[PDB]
Amino acid sequence: VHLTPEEKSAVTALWGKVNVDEVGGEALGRLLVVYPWTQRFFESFGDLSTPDAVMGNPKVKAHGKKVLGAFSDGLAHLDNLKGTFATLSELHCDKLHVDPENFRLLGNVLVCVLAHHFGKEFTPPVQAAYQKVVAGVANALAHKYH
Amino acid sequence: VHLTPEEKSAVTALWGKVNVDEVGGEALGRLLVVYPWTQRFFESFGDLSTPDAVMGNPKVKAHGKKVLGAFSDGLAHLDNLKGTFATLSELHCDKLHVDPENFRLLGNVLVCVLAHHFGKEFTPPVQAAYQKVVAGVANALAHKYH
Amino acid sequence: VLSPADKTNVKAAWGKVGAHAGEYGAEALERMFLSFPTTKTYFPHFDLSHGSAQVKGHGKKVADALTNAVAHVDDMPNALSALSDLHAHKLRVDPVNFKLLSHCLLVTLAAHLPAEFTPAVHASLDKFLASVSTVLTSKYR
Amino acid sequence: VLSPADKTNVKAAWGKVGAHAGEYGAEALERMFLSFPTTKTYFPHFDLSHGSAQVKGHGKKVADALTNAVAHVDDMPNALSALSDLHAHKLRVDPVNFKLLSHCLLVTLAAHLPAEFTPAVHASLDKFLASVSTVLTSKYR
Ligand code: HEM
Ligand code: HEM
Ligand code: HEM
Ligand code: HEM
Ligand SMILES: *Cc1ccc(OC)c(OCc2ccccn2)c1
Ligand SMILES: *Cc1ccc(OC)c(OCc2ccccn2)c1
Ligand SMILES: COc1ccc(C)cc1OCc1ccccn1
Ligand SMILES: COc1ccc(C)cc1OCc1ccccn1
Repeated sequence: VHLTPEEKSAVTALWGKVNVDEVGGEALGRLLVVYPWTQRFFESFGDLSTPDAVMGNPKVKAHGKKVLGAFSDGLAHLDNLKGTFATLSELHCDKLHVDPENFRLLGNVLVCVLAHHFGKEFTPPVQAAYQKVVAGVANALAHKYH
Repeated sequence: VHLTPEEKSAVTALWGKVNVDEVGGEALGRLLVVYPWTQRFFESFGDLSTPDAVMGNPKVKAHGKKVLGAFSDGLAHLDNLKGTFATLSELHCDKLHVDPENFRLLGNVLVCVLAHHFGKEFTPPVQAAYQKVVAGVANALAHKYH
Repeated sequence: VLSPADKTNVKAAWGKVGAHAGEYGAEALERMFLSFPTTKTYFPHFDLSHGSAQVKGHGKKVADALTNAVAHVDDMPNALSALSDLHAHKLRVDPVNFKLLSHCLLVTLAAHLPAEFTPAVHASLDKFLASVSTVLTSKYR
Repeated sequence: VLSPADKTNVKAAWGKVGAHAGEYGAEALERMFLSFPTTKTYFPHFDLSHGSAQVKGHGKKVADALTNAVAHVDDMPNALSALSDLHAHKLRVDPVNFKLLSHCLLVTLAAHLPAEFTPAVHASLDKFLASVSTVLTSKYR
């Protein structure tokens, strides 16, 4: 994605403050609660019967760290998302068969989590930068069709 | 862009029977009637106030012939839809900013129109083959968005 | 949201479909399974071969649920609560699949109604199916 | 379709906005304009600079419409008919733009109401904005 030098700096600055052990699980848990049909993909994670069970589910939190990890990787290779997410793209498109519209949903839930955690610090321009970032990641994961 | 040798044949055989002067205008007209917001991009076309106005609009009909021509183009270069639609992708994405979900709508509306013209001859396998073509064209047009 | 005219169009068109509704629901399912094979993952226990009696039988159920929706077009959430429970709370069908089935049903009507599948009817039916899809993908208990 | 709990959730969270209506509405629009520039084409004549008084004025109209929709959560088509006339009949706004503004509204609520913006409430608000968007993009008059 084409981030502005200013944007790139603001994005990296905020990300450095993200709790890598919790943010991904919070975003994934919210995806499952806000867009409930997504729970179908994670039925092997156990109890996802209510919002509290989803948010408190150990496997959701553990898996969320891996998802946050992939987002960090994307942040480090904004220049070539397509190639960075090639393996994940094949997984989600061929193995998982997740409709691409869902990738955009997780990216936007992640943005809501950043806003929730950083409050006023997640300014409109900072959000605009992150929106390019997550659209890039979503676009990179949907390339197996694209 | 799959298209088993047999699907490619099926698609080719059906297209040869497609009325070049009208099918494109029926597809665009039905898009304008079924998904009314699409009318926003065609204000210079004239009266689109009622389904009869829309379906009989001479500009819609004239313009649809070009739309159908582009689909013909894709069918004639099924293995390189991205190149075939590059110019149009830039026109629709960067200049008109048409949201890409609408390319999918038009493609499916075109399928409805083919089914409407061919009846029983538009069999589920013939349709499966055309769904690949229209998904391919829409993806090709949304490419600038990649 | 359907207008008063959409409602008249839906009742009139479904009326024209008449006794063929079951057949059309079965063909819409067949078309969907062939065109978008990932939808088949929702029916692992079904015989899904062309002409399968199980698909013909399930198409009649889908058609009867739609006939019911047409008859309660003013309050579909109430009328389809059991089906919403099934698709949204139990099966968790991704809404994209409802778009696929709605499209296959419109393709089926188009192939069968060359004299009655007018642009206005097509428009009203498309919204009606978007309306049913919203109810079946929402948890509102 | 909203569950009883969704309505409860929505009225409780939005009731917290109160006199912040204008400010939050403006912030949501600014976030949208900046994050998804294609949406500015619907306001070609507006002064959209940061802090614009035009956007601040428009943002209060939008939030108060949401306030009115929350009050009439069980009867939205009737309550928002004038807004539907505007967005679906006159402006012809593409439904995708409603998802963008809805997302910017949720981002704005999350940045300001951390305690209130729980997963459950976030879910109810998202569905509510989707309900609102369906009414404003439908022609039912
Ligand atoms: C757009 C951002 C996304 C990113 C960055 C992401 C990242 C990942 C990663 C890192 C893995 C682990 C890969 C591995 O272990 O080899 C994974 C697995 C998985 N993802 Fe995603 N994902 C995305 C979106 C989604 C969405 C939207 C869905 C479903 C609605 C989904 C469903 C899955 C499933 C079910 C697995 C396998 C989990 C398991 O059972 O182990 N992902 N994803
Ligand atoms: C997926 C199928 C689509 C194809 C193949 C297609 C094809 C075309 C073609 C060939 C042109 C003529 C270009 C020229 O003469 O320079 C064009 C123009 C245009 N298309 Fe499309 N188009 C598609 C979808 C859409 C959709 C979904 C919309 C908007 C809802 C749209 C809106 C327009 C507009 C506004 C123009 C310019 C019209 C004018 O001259 O005023 N197109 N399209
Ligand atoms: C207009 C949309 C739809 C309508 C009206 C509808 C209607 C029905 C009805 C009447 C049933 C049977 C309930 C019973 O047994 O009494 C059913 C079951 C079911 N539907 Fe749907 N459905 C719709 C869309 C879909 C979609 C798009 C999917 C997924 C691709 C789906 C998956 C299922 C499954 C998996 C069952 C249970 C089948 C079984 O194992 O017996 N449905 N549906
Ligand atoms: C939750 C969804 C929305 C709400 C509740 C909402 C509500 C409103 C209201 C109350 C008006 C003000 C009319 C007045 O001055 O009295 C308005 C006008 C307008 N809205 Fe929306 N709106 C929504 C979404 C959108 C979206 C997504 C767009 C476009 C991206 C849009 C474009 C417009 C424009 C163009 C006007 C007219 C502005 C002008 O020329 O003065 N609206 N909206
Ligand atoms: C009445 C109605 C119900 C559900 C919709 O979307 C889920 C809806 O959107 C507007 C629309 C849908 C399909 C065709 C044309 N408009 C309307
Ligand atoms: C109640 C309701 C109204 C409108 C919808 O879509 C236009 C709708 O879809 C289901 C949903 C939307 C958003 C989040 C979770 N579910 C439901
Ligand atoms: C699950 O969602 C849907 C299912 C069937 C239909 C016909 C529309 C749906 O959503 C409305 C829609 C989808 C695409 C474009 C315009 N409107
Ligand atoms: C105009 O449509 C919408 C407007 C606002 C919102 C919050 C959702 C909408 O659509 C529902 C939706 C969109 C994407 C994925 C799941 N559900």
